[PDB]
Amino acid sequence: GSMGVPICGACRRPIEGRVVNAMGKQWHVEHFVCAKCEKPFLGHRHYERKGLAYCETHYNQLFGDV
Ligand SMILES: [Zn+2]
Ligand SMILES: [Zn+2]
Repeated sequence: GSMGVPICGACRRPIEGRVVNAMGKQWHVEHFVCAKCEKPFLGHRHYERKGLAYCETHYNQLFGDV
């Protein structure tokens, strides 16, 4: 009877549908958002920076590998 459920690092709640593995954790596909505007990537692409998510523009606005 070992555990068997991811937990959204956003609300620390047991996820149960589609999980997002980021920050070396798990996030509700609905709570995984940019770390600057909070825009969830339900079905979009996200960007990571310093260990934090960022939209395509905020990530870049924040850095953009440049
Ligand atoms: Zn969550
Ligand atoms: Zn953003």
